[PDB]
Amino acid sequence: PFPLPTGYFGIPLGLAALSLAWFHLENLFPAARMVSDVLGIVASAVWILFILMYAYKLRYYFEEVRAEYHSPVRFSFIALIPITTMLVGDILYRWNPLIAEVLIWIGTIGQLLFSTLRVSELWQGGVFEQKSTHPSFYLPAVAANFTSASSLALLGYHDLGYLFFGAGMIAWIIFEPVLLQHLRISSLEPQFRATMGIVLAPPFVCVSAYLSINHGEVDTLAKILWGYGFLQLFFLLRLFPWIVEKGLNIGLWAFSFPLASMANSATAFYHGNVLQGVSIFAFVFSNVMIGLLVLMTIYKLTKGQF
Amino acid sequence: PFPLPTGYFGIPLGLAALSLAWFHLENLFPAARMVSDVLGIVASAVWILFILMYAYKLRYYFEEVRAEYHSPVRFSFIALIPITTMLVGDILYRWNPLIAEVLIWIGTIGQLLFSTLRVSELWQGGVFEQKSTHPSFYLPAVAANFTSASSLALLGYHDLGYLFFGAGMIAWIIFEPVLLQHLRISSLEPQFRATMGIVLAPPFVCVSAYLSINHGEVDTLAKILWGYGFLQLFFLLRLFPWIVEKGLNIGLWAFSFPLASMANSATAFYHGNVLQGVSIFAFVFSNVMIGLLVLMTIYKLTKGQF
Amino acid sequence: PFPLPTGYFGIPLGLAALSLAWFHLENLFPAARMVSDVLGIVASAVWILFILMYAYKLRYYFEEVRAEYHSPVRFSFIALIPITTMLVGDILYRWNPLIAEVLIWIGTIGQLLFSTLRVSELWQGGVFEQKSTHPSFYLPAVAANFTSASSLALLGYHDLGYLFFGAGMIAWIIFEPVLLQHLRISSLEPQFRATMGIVLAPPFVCVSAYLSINHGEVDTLAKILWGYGFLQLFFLLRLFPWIVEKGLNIGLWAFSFPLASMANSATAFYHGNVLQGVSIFAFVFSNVMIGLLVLMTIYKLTKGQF
Ligand SMILES: CCCCCCCCO[C@@H]1O[C@H](CO)[C@@H](O)[C@H](O)[C@H]1O
Ligand SMILES: CCCCCCCCO[C@@H]1O[C@H](CO)[C@@H](O)[C@H](O)[C@H]1O
Ligand SMILES: CCCCCCCCO[C@@H]1O[C@H](CO)[C@@H](O)[C@H](O)[C@H]1O
Ligand SMILES: CCCCCCCCO[C@@H]1O[C@H](CO)[C@@H](O)[C@H](O)[C@H]1O
Ligand SMILES: CCCCCCCCO[C@@H]1O[C@H](CO)[C@@H](O)[C@H](O)[C@H]1O
Ligand SMILES: CCCCCCCCO[C@@H]1O[C@H](CO)[C@@H](O)[C@H](O)[C@H]1O
Ligand SMILES: CCCCCCCCO[C@@H]1O[C@H](CO)[C@@H](O)[C@H](O)[C@H]1O
Ligand SMILES: CCCCCCCCO[C@@H]1O[C@H](CO)[C@@H](O)[C@H](O)[C@H]1O
Ligand SMILES: CCCCCCCCO[C@@H]1O[C@H](CO)[C@@H](O)[C@H](O)[C@H]1O
Ligand SMILES: CCCCCCCCO[C@@H]1O[C@H](CO)[C@@H](O)[C@H](O)[C@H]1O
Ligand SMILES: CCCCCCCCO[C@@H]1O[C@H](CO)[C@@H](O)[C@H](O)[C@H]1O
Ligand SMILES: CCCCCCCCO[C@@H]1O[C@H](CO)[C@@H](O)[C@H](O)[C@H]1O
Ligand SMILES: CCCCCCCCO[C@@H]1O[C@H](CO)[C@@H](O)[C@H](O)[C@H]1O
Ligand SMILES: CCCCCCCCO[C@@H]1O[C@H](CO)[C@@H](O)[C@H](O)[C@H]1O
Ligand SMILES: CCCCCCCCO[C@@H]1O[C@H](CO)[C@@H](O)[C@H](O)[C@H]1O
Repeated sequence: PFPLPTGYFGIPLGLAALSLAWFHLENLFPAARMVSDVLGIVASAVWILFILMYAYKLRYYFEEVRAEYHSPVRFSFIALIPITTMLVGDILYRWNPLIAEVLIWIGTIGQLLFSTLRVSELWQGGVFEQKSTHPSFYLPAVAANFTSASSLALLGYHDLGYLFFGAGMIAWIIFEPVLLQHLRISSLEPQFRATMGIVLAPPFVCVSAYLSINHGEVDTLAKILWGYGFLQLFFLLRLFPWIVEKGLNIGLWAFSFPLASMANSATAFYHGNVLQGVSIFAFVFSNVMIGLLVLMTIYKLTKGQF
Repeated sequence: PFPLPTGYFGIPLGLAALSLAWFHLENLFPAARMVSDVLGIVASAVWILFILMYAYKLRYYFEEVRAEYHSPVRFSFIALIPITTMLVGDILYRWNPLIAEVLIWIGTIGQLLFSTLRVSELWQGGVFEQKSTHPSFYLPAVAANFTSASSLALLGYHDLGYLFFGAGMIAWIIFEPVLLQHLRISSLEPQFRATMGIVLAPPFVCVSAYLSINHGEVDTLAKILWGYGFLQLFFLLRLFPWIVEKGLNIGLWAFSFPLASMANSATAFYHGNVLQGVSIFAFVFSNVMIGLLVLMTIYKLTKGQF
Repeated sequence: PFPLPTGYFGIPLGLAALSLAWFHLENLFPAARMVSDVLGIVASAVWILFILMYAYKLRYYFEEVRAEYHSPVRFSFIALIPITTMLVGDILYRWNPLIAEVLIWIGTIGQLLFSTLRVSELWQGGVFEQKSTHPSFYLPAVAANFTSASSLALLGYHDLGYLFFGAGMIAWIIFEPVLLQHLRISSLEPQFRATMGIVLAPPFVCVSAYLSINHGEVDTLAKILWGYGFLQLFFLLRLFPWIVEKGLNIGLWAFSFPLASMANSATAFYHGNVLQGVSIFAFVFSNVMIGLLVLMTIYKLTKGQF
């Protein structure tokens, strides 16, 4: 027996997001559907396993869950559970819209209840500290709302989706200023640096969700978001040797969700005949990086360190 | 004799905003006009009284006014005076556009002069402290600009209104990051917690002003603003027992202005056939809460504690 | 021999921006073209000189360049070099599009490489301090991106321009919150106060770049930006006696770039028949202020203090 570290949900999250990116190429490149289906089935399978393992954690290691929940830093990773649940729902929609819709509502109600209970509680003061100002806060505050937005749009609830989209977008712009100031002043310790990948998530998950809700119209907002997204990509690329100062490790899966979301947005830019060359590069880049994550991960489930 | 506490202007402010919300239902529900007129007359009457009392304060308790003005925290409540003056102008416009226009210009010039003199002065440093980072700052910095925007639009000056709208919207997004970080780190003392209601003001006053300037077109921006607004509403609802830890008190009128503004925006969403169910719920919720404020207040003007 | 202080590039920057503002009036007021050409030639000439002087600095005072580069505050002024280079390119486009395009690409690649190397490096922590939070950070982070956006648009690359525009706009909104909080708490020392002029740059350079990329369409975003821009103008006007507490000095050229950008945006508002009266006032105001800078500067190159 062992208690599953909640951050592991980042793995099926990244693979699910990548399935959806490929799904959106099927009409341009039919073989894309098989690639999407394979990734989607693997993501769903891993999600099922991790859900069962987390159920075990709740039953037999509840005090560990309680402690992560009340931590002003570690609580954020719990949002990965409803986020991944929604993305699995989006995947499954291609086969069974009824089950997909159940998962989407469970994830949406769950994430909203989670943030209403815990994110607001921080405003009581005295628990969260300056050192609690971590990229992971984006998970409950931003990513979860964007995921609800795009999943609700998939179900045909575009205007409700806009509400969640707005919550996520404004929450992002309201937190990032203090996060980047904190990173400038305080050197984030090596053990947390892989979570710098989450800094890439807001702009690309934002544009991906936006394009899902607005019928794929590549407009001025979408281009603005891509621009800041690439800026952050370049910054993180420059920072990569510092990020992995103490070695390559499994936390690097933090980059899969934002990169897959970048790839997803690239399919819409391509369909809209906007920056097609950039779109191709972005889509290929994301896939290569996530492929490397998969390979490094196999070259290790092997050694039994996963 | 006594010096009127400047925050009391929040009362006619909330009632005035609520009059305007009902005014905007008259063509859907004719009886709404009588409700609007009654609220508008009560708001105007209370405003007249409070203005006369504040004139008395300026003449006979000037050092108290001077001290509040120079305080890096308490100065903000003075903005309630021109804000309420503008809203009374919007109300009176239905009966006498000439007087309404005088009040709107007096409030607009007044708030702009006030913020130009005092908000900028803070940037000289050394007076404002980290502990000065309070929700009340939204009054001169954000709410006053949105109110000018919507009042100018009422008078037919839409493009000038957009200038004030932009000032308020960007000022909001520029202050909120540091406010929420401060609330996370430092527990706001009980005596100030009722002013957490002002945190609800920016998104709903923003969307209300926006819809006033853009002819009621419920577009993507409006939906985005509503979404963040509801997020903040849910957060504040969860936080309510903490907000009133030391008891229910008259400061809770801080919630009336934002809730009335939410109600106003809901009339436009309803007219635009966007999220009609949400609109109805929001409009009813605001009215019930403000009704409770009125009742608690009567159950007390009685006991002589007002 | 002497090492040129990098901030001096603000002079040709301001004059170049002003040339472009006048250029945009030529079809309304033909004599505007001669005024534009004169300013453009002077700006270009000064830029050539300063470039040659900075080449000398790199060859013979390299350790001074190294120290400014690694400083978490002084590095920002180096961005003036590619920024001015792009604006000279925009000027020269009227005479030789081939040379103009070379300068625009050199400035764009240069600024992007500069920010990718240095702005991201700050996120490693421990070098940048709270006291490093200065208006000058806007140069590499915001102004350089907007300048690329507008210069790329000039060359016909509107969608690539939108990427740079988005990078600059979001970078602005993400830094300003912490800058204004820092100015409120810590009094900026007199020797740095002239750089308060850079606080005026983001909103006006943003709207100028925006109108360059969107074919001059004066829309809701443009009006919103102008509104916040004027708010900041009024604030800085009120603050001016404090800014020059220790005397008038050459650092006041920090105001030329934002004021010239305001003037440029005013030509587009005027062409669009939006707020024509405001546009005229803004254009005249900027020119008078920059004229005063020129006069104060002559009344001094004289005394040999430049
Ligand atoms: C993902 C789920 C983790 C949920 C753990 C939540 C713990 C809820 O919080 C619990 O609330 C109680 C008040 O009812 C207290 O008595 C407990 O001390 C407290 O830990
Ligand atoms: C993603 C799924 C969300 C699960 C969140 C469960 C949060 C439990 O929340 C708790 O519940 C108590 C009531 O017992 C609260 O009053 C406390 O604030 C809290 O500790
Ligand atoms: C913090 C991020 C800033 C968001 C910038 C929003 C820019 C919205 O841009 C708008 O988009 C429309 C669609 O192409 C345009 O037609 C409008 O002309 C323009 O005002
Ligand atoms: C992120 C979006 C990725 C889209 C992948 C498209 C790859 C196809 O690539 C392209 O195909 C075109 C016609 O199909 C060709 O004419 C182009 O030359 C070629 O670049
Ligand atoms: C801060 C935002 C930076 C975004 C930079 C995008 C870089 C350009 O991207 C590239 O652009 C070329 C245009 O010169 C294309 O020909 C290529 O096909 C494309 O790969
Ligand atoms: C709502 C109105 C309150 C206005 C009080 C403003 C006080 C103005 O400030 C006053 O300015 C003077 C400089 O002229 C000083 O001599 C006084 O010390 C100072 O208090
Ligand atoms: C809402 C109405 C606005 C009233 C604001 C009055 C502000 C008075 O402002 C004062 O005036 C002095 C001149 O005597 C200033 O120079 C000072 O900065 C200030 O203390
Ligand atoms: C900080 C808040 C962010 C503001 C987000 C602005 C989104 C503007 O959104 C825009 O709105 C228009 C009207 O429906 C659209 O048609 C455009 O297609 C889109 O770019
Ligand atoms: C905030 C906006 C509040 C608007 C209140 C509308 C209340 C009317 O309620 C409605 O009236 C319709 C026709 O009038 C009915 O057909 C609907 O069933 C009913 O829900
Ligand atoms: C973070 C933003 C959260 C906004 C959540 C809005 C909740 C839904 O709002 C409700 O939506 C239902 C749709 O299922 C409707 O049928 C109801 O009529 C409406 O009351
Ligand atoms: C505008 C140009 C200024 C460039 C100065 C950049 C200095 C680059 O940084 C240098 O990098 C080296 C690592 O290669 C180190 O050995 C030096 O110590 C370091 O100063
Ligand atoms: C505007 C023109 C940009 C010039 C920026 C040059 C930055 C040099 O950058 C340096 O280069 C090293 C490699 O030697 C880096 O690895 C270091 O991070 C850095 O010190
Ligand atoms: C941080 C700055 C906030 C940006 C606000 C963006 C407002 C975009 O505003 C939009 O602009 C379009 C063009 O006029 C409109 O038609 C749309 O109706 C509206 O949603
Ligand atoms: C920033 C934009 C400045 C534009 C300068 C325009 C100055 C012209 O000024 C104007 O010219 C019009 C016709 O040309 C006249 O009819 C107007 O009365 C007059 O105000
Ligand atoms: C916070 C944003 C403040 C912007 C205020 C702009 C002030 C008005 O600007 C002026 O507006 C008049 C309208 O009364 C015009 O008649 C004038 O021609 C114009 O100069």
